[PDB]
Amino acid sequence: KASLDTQSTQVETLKRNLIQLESKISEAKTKKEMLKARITTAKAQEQLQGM
Amino acid sequence: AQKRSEKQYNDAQNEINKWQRNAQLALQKGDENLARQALERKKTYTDTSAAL
Amino acid sequence: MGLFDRIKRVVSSNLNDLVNKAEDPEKMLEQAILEMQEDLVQLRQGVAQAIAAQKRSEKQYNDAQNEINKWQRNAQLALQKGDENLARQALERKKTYTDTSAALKASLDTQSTQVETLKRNLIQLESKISEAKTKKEMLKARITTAKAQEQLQGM
Amino acid sequence: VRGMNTSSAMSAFERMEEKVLMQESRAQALGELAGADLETQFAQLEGGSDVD
Repeated sequence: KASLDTQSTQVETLKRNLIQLESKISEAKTKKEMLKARITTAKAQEQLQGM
Repeated sequence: AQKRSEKQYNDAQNEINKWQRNAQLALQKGDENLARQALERKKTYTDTSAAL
Repeated sequence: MGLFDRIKRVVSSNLNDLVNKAEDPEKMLEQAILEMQEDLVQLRQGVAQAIAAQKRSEKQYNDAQNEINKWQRNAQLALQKGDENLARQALERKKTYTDTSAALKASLDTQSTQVETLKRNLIQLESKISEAKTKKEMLKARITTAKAQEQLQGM
Repeated sequence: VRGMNTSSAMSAFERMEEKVLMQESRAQALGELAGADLETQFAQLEGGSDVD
C-alpha cells in the first residue's frame, strides 16, 4: 500500500507534467505557424519593394 | 464505394431490427440486463447510422 | 558546444531534404491505404478466427453440459444401486463441471462482448477508409481546375 | 524553463531573432518608401475619399 501510494503520487505528478508538456508543444506549434506567416509576409513585401 | 457504404448502412439497420426483436424477447424473459444491453446497442447503432 | 551547433544544423538540413523527396500525396496515400486494408483484412480474419474459437469453446461447453447430464443419470442409478461411494463421486464431479461451465460461460460472454466491439470497430474502420477515398476525389476535382487554366492558354 | 541552450530552446531563440530582424528589415525598407511625398499624399487622398 505504501509503495502503491508512492507510485500513485509519482504517476499523478508525471501526468500533470505530461499535460504541461503537451500544452507547451501545442503553443510551440502555434508559434511555428505564426512564424511561418511572418516569413511569407516578408517575401511579399520584398516583391512589392522591388517594383 | 457509396453503394458498399449503403450496404453496410443497411446491415446496421437490420441489426437494429434484430436488437429490437431481442429487446421485446428480453421483456418476455424478464431479465433486466438483456433489455438494458439492447437499448444501449440500439442507440450507438442509430448514431452510427445517422453519421453514415 | 561547437559539436552541438553543428549537429543541429546538419540534422535540420538532412530532415528537411528527406521529407521533401518523399512528400508525394499519391504514393503516401496508397501505402497508407494498403496498410489499413491489410490490417482490416487481418482484423476481419482475426474476428472470424475469434468467432471460430468461440464456437469451438461453445462445443466444449456443450460437451461439459452433456457430461453433467450423464453424471446426473449415473447419480440416479447410484441411488438405485445403493452404493454410497458412486453417489458421492457423481456429486463432486457435477460441482466442478458446473463451476467450469460457469467459468467458460463468463469467458465466452466476455469474448462475445469483445467480438461485437471488434465488429463495430471494423465497421468504423470501413467508414474511415471510404472517407479517405472521398478526400482524394475532392483533391482530384481541384486538380482539374488547375488543368482548366491551362486549357485557357490553349484557347 | 531554464532557457539554457537546448535542442528546442536553441532553435527557438534563433528563429525568433530572425523573425524580429526580418520584420525590422522590412520596416526599414518600407520607411524609405514611406518617406517619399507621393506615398503620404495617397493616404491623405484616401481618407477624404473614404469619408465621402
